[PDB]
Amino acid sequence: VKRTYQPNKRKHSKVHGFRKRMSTKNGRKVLARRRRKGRKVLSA
Amino acid sequence: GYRKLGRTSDQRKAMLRDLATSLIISERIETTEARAKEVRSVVEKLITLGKKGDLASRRNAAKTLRNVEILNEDETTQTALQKLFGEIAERYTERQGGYTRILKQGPRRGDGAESVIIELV
Amino acid sequence: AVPKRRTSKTRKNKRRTHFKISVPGMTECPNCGEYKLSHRVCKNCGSYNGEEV
Amino acid sequence: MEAKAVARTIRIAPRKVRLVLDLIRGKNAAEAIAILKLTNKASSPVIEKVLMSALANAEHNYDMNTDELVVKEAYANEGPTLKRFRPRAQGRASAINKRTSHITIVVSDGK
RNA sequence: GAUUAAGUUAUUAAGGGCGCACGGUGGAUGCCUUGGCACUAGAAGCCGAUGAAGGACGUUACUAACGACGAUAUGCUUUGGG
RNA sequence: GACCGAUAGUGAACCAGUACCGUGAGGGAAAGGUGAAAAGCACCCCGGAAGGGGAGUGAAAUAGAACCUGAAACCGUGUGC
RNA sequence: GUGAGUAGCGAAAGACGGGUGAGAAUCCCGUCCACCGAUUGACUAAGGUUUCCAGAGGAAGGCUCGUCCGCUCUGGGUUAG
RNA sequence: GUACGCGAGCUGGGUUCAGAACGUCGUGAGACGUUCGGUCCCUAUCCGUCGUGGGCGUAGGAAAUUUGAGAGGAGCUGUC
RNA sequence: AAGAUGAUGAGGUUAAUAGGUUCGAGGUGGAAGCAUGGUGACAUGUGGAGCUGACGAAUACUAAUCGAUCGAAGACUUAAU
Repeated sequence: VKRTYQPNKRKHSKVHGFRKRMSTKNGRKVLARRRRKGRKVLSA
Repeated sequence: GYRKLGRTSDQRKAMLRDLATSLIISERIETTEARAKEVRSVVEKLITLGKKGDLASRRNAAKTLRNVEILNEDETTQTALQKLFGEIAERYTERQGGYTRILKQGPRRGDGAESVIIELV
Repeated sequence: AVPKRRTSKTRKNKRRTHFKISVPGMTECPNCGEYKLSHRVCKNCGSYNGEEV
Repeated sequence: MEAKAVARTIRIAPRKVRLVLDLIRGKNAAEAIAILKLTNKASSPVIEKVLMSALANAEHNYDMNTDELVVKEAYANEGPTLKRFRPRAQGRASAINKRTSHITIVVSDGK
């Protein structure tokens, strides 16, 4: 059996990272709700 | 089939050969009850080969003993086959049977095993 | 298969009437002057006294 | 006149202790030291080490002799648990209750 | 207290039941407030290319975290209160 | 303030959007109280140490950091019928 | 709490002599014995982020025990034309 | 007759699941006679049953040997 | 000789209950070493040989040691003696 999380340092940043949030417009609404709710970590 | 021990009929043959050749050396060992109600039935059939002193019996005893080596004869080697036919088989040359005894120590800690001490009489 | 009822405190304490340990069966080691378990050697100084061990 | 020595929160269970404390109750103190040194259970040296504190706090600081002492009461109460888990099959988990106990030995001298 | 029969009623407690006494675990209730919520009156309603809101890394004699601070860093200069 | 008083009132009185769960957007609890003053148990004794019992501080430690009061369930030891 | 001191303890060869210790079938050293050997052996990517190493620890974690440790305290460890 | 006795004793061939094909009916999605394939779960608390031990009672305490109140078992039959 | 454990039964120094030991019965079917034959494989003779777990006898050489706990004193009433 082969599970559903095969970790990678590059695809984790090229997809969920900071500069892929600020790329589009709806990423800047995601980052507008995680520094509003008061999270410690904005972007994984 | 004298008495099984929880070993798989192949280990019990090569377990008694690890208690016999370490009892002619140390002259006493500390072990469980049922591991030493059977090794009195082996090492007393093996000093009997010591009282003969043949050529057949120096070979026919070697198939139930290991080949270990002893150092302190004041720095002279003595294989465990040669410790018998020797200082063991000459101490008992006028005692017909009954070479061992079993002294019950106590239950050991954390296993509940009735420990005994076997020693050559 | 599961229990059908909750077994009570009367039925529980009855079932462990026979759940206990027995006395060791001691002696008096007559040379040192202690207690030892019979047919065994002494853990202190002590002879077997039929064997002097 | 009577003494005691309470040991509390010992790592052992509370039902496996009171089989051994059941065995020595109402007996002479000279024997009961040497019954706990012949039984092969797990709570015998623990109970023994606290019986030899009710036999040293009855000779020191009350100044009574340790040849006449008798165990009046000896009882094991219950102390707080330590809930740890055990990962069990098909994504479940069962709770394992490691219990602790309080042990109290009280000696006497018939007065 | 037996000599024989006939006939009666007990004591036992391995353990259990009810009452009382004395202990442990457990954190309900009682009594408090550092924190909240709901609203009146006066202010007030913008900061950012002279680099913002939010941040990572750093700073003490010895610093793990929050506090306040930025290689002039657990603070510096000056005008007033005390 | 004819509003709440630690399962209440904010999710949050404890260094909270934090442990922790999710690849991701996102979900999210648990926590409070020694005494008026730390005067927080010097020294002896059993112990390998824990934990105890005396002596001491205190109005009280049967308030010793499992720290105010301490209910029931549930586990104990004793005794009259 | 009852179920209950019941079901389990996660493939598999250990035996003894010596030390150590308050404590040893389990820790360390020795001899004999068995098991893999197109691998249970030897180097590097992916991923994890101090685990590696020496000195002290035994409350918790380890399906038992423990003097032991991939767990706790102190002090160290990664060198390029 | 006993849940057409008995699946916390066994079987799952069958009947009644998702796939597929024929005949036929339906303009259509699909449907009622045959066909090939198709996961059968549980650590026994109480009554019941089969075994086998402690406690106390039978007016003193013990070693053996027995009467049988009652209750079980057995009961078939060919050929020369 | 009985058996899941407890029970039943054979024994505890006045001792044959197990182990060893010396004798057998059953089982296998010619041990090793040397001597002879042959180029060697192997064959013959010393020898119904040697090895032999559970069944039958024999002898205290080894272990059943020293010891401990429970266990009677015989109720009353009425007709017989």
